[PDB]
Amino acid sequence: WVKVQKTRSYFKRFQVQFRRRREGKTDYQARKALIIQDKNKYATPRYRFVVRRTNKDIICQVTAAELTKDRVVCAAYSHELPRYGIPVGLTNYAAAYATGLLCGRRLLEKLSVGIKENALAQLYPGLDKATGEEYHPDENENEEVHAFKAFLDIGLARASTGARVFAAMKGAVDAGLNIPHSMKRFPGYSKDGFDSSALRDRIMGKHVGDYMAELKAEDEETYRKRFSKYIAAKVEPLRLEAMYTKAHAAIRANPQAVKAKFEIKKPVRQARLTLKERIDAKKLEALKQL
Amino acid sequence: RASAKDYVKDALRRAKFKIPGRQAIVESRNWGFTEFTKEEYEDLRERGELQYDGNNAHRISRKGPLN
Amino acid sequence: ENPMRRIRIEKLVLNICIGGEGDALTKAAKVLQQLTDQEPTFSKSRRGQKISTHVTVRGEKAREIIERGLRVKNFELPYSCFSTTGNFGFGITEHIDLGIKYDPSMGIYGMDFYVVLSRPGFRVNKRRAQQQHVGASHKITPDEARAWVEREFEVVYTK
Amino acid sequence: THSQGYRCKTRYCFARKFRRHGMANLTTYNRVYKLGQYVNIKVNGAYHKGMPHRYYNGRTGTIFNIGPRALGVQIQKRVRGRIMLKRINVRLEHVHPSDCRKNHLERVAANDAARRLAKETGQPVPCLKRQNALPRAAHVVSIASAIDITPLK
RNA sequence: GCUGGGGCGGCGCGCCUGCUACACCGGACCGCAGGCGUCCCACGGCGGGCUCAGCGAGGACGGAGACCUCCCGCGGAGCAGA
RNA sequence: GCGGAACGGCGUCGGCCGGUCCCGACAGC
RNA sequence: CCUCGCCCGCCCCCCAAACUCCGAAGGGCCGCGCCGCCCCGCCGCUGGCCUGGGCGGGGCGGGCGAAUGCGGGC
RNA sequence: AGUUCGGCCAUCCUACGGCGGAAACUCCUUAACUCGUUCCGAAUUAAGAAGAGAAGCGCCGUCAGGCCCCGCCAGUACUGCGAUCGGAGACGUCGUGGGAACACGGGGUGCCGAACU
Ligand SMILES: [K+]
Ligand SMILES: [Mg+2]
Ligand SMILES: [Mg+2]
Ligand SMILES: [Mg+2]
Repeated sequence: WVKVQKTRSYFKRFQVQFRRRREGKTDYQARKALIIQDKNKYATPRYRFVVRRTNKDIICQVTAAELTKDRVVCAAYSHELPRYGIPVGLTNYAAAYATGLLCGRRLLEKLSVGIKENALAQLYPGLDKATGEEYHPDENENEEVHAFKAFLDIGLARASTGARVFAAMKGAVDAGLNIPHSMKRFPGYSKDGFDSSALRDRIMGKHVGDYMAELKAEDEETYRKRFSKYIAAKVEPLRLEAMYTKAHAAIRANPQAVKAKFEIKKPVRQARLTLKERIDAKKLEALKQL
Repeated sequence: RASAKDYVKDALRRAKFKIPGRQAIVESRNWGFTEFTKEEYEDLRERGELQYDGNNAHRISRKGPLN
Repeated sequence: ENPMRRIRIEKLVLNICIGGEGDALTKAAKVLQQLTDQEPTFSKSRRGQKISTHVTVRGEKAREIIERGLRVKNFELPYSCFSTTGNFGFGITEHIDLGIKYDPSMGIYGMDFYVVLSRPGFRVNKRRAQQQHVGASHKITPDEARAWVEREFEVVYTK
Repeated sequence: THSQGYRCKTRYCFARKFRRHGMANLTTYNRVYKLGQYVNIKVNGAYHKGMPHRYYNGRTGTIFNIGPRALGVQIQKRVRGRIMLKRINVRLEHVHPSDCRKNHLERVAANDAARRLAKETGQPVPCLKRQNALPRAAHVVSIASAIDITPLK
């Protein structure tokens, strides 16, 4: 007696959404605002700094939008960090800073691969040491060569105060990239300027070290079960900023990517057969059965 | 049925005089109000291929799910 | 069975619907806050007049509240109070029976108890990115819910 | 009555197509236009800024101005016994590139290529002029014919 | 002043939507169904977050409707007045 | 061989579809 | 506990100047000769750059690429 | 083979059953810090690594609904141009050009691109 909601007429008039919208991957309003350019600038490439965060690592990409696809010109991942001196604690604040810095340095070095005079790497050398203060590469930009410019794209993430997307962006800016931004969404911000001390503390994992110390200090069972991977590799609260500084120096020294090795495996789970003659057989038997 | 078929035409001729213009009286080759000719209807009945309703009949379905 | 198929209390919603603004609403919200240790909220009629307040409780505190509330009724509830989505509820008449200390001045107030059951992995229908529907096999049917409730809070049902 | 507001008599020409509502795809923003290019005008009813008048729906013209957000299009309009050149500003959602010259461009390319090819080998140049369909030539057919007749009423 | 004579009546006497109108544009009548001479420092700008009407099922002093919960919901709601 | 309709004609000519008929029809078993 | 109704499903007769998932005949607008290669100059515009776009100059190869009729413009 | 970012936007959607995970994605665990919920760590923010294919996701199936292609419908309906053709009219016919729709039958059910593992 209950009326049917999804009728044949419901299906006839249905309009599907764009595929990436159905999967909930992209917001097409924000993308349109991001990739728009003045028509009197013709086919000049426009770059955005794309930051994504999975459950296990952090992804940084520099991509340009083309007519029929997207072009990637540089990507850094959080897997590479153990190759530089950070084996654990991936996907936290310090790791985001490190991966942003890695992406920036790698892009600049790739751009200045051949050039010898006024190469984009020699000019615009990133901040020598992480100090956590407001830095803008375009201030007093070289007249003959301007700094590489990108625009940050956050995706579906929430742009709150203290988010790691902004940490990756700050790391990328510290490598010499001109990314427009303010300092409102960083941990040191107040109604009158902001203090670099809190940003520096967060960038070096001071909060994680304090938490590890307090937990191990009194409730050690939960400490052992909750920091198993940290404890296994012998990472202690006091010897943390040293490792982060060493990783920063190593990244800023030789920031190129070595290809990893592997082989793809195709299971049988996708190997099931696609059974007209065979389909026509399963009706005659069922009809005879019935 | 065959009982009143001897006067249906006279009833139609009687009704023909109240309508403007010119009309014609015909005998259909179909079975009642259905869309089947008498031959086709009788064959499809002697082959068990008719779903029956209070007035009309329709061919059996061959699409959709089973059971 | 897979460990990911086990049921748990997801939320418990306490509702008191007595019409008209006044200390009645204020007193009822005060009692709700005292019981739940969580400030309540008001609902506006559709117009613009407050008529009711409610509060949501999650975790173990919900389990203890539900245990006391069932104690009020002697672990008896009709078998037909289970919804087609696998949820159920009941309604006491005074809050004193819950074990709360009576107040001559605060008054008395009837209550509504609605409790929502869930399985792990229901997040896919609520998150903001890659939002989807839960599979039909993962959903809780009324019979499974009745089995879990009877085996959990020692409840008998009356037809 | 008879009123002539800006959008009179647009009940059907400005509506969206069946199952094609909502926002436009992003190809309409990142394709490149140049001065002197031929474009078509098709009004999109979901975008209300930079919208041309109903008269210009389904006309072709050339670009005379490339702006920050809009294009300038020249169109020939007949008014009594005369033609006027009208210049209008259109936003990107209402304009598409036109293929009214593609056949001529391909013909020119093919003519040049064929001219180059036979010269290197010295073969005679064929005719590079389009021909309107000529009458058919002589040929021989086989007979396995079927008699055709007229049916009864 | 218009006006199937003038008068009485009405106001296609300045504007707007749909139809008449016969698939570019244009197209008459005291042709058809109607509207306007206003309202809003928010009912405006921008950013963020959210999803509406409603079916079904459940909660009960509580009912054909209050409020609460889950499910599915291509817009069946809303967006000052035609 | 009037401008002309519904509706009539066993005036004449020409058709279409069905029965009965030298095992004897029709009209005067 | 029965017997017709409201409700749910299928089937069916007949419709719309101010209904349309579909959709002609018919109309309307535009095109149907210069092209290809190389190099050079200017810009106060545009780009991370040695990027673009626009406007000019110099060399090389090729050529008049639907039908019908007929001088045009102010 | 998987993930990030895309192009065209159902042959890609919807419902219901089944198969799979090394790596990946995901589900998962905690609330000192950061930020957060008309109330709620549900969402969201931060910090993790004991569990899992039960979902989401990839693949298979259904005389599946939908969507897409071909045929038939049918030279039918309608129609441009010409006709002292028929008819009281309403309407029809001939010559010379163009030419559907519904319904029904058969089949099908995502590709393309750049970077990493
Ligand atoms: K007159
Ligand atoms: Mg946004
Ligand atoms: Mg006068
Ligand atoms: Mg006037």
